[PDB]
Amino acid sequence: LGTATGFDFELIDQGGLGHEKLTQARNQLFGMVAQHPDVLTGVRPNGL
Amino acid sequence: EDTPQFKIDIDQEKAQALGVSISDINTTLGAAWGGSYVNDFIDRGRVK
Repeated sequence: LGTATGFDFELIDQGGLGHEKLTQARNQLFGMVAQHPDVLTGVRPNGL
Repeated sequence: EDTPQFKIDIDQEKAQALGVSISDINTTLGAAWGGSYVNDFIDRGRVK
């Protein structure tokens, strides 16, 4: 098995928006989770 | 049930005498009348 700690979240692209739109949405989500330090900690990408 | 069919006879000797390759003839016939699948392309991120 892997680390088996935390959660594994996938941000799928269900409308054919492309890579740039998907990355922008991921950045937006990161901006959102930064406002809840008391519930979510250490939220980071798993890619390059 | 059986249906009428169109038979096109290609004279290889005449084609050679006119300097026309058999591959060109067959490709032209098949592509024009039967449709030829060349390769893929990316449509909204999907291979088609």
